[PDB]
Amino acid sequence: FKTFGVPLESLIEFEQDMVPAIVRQCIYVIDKFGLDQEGIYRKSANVLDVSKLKEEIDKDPANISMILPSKPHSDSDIYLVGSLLKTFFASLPDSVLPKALSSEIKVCLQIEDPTTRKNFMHGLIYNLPDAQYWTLRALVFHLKRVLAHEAQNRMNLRALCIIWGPTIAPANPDDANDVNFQIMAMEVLLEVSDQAFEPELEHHHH
Repeated sequence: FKTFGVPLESLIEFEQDMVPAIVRQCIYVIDKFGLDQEGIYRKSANVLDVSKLKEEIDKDPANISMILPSKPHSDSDIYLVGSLLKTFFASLPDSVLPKALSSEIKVCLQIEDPTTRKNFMHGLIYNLPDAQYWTLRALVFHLKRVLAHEAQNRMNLRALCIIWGPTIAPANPDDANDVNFQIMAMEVLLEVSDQAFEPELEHHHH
């Protein structure tokens, strides 16, 4: 049972919440230990450390336990988990925003009116199948938390879209080398997330 390089659909049969265990785990680690870490996601962990952890998880899905930072934790273990999460999305056979949405994404990106643009993207998001919908929701909420902590992590919106856009969004169908298409798709996605996805549940009853 492999984790990386397989369709997102095939991973969520185990999960009642429809987000793969590896994605939940990595986000938990960065949420708890990494939101204030300078250069989180901008820092590329050692490719050999990403590979070792990747391969261990592919051998046994129970090895997502290894993603939790062993005590005492180090900066580089946290960087590693960020790079691992990015590699997960990059290794998916299809983009989490599917290639088939390219044309409708192109249409979306020409719309000058912001309200029209976000409602348009909402429609695209609402129509995603479950696996993509719930997984994209978890990742987008996480990335917005990262942005909320910019004063410490020094990640601006555009840097975050350079890092994540080519991983999440499909390429320009009319131009394979245009990096701005995926970057802009990522910005519109972040902008719309407040209205496109239901909020995470609130845990305070004191």
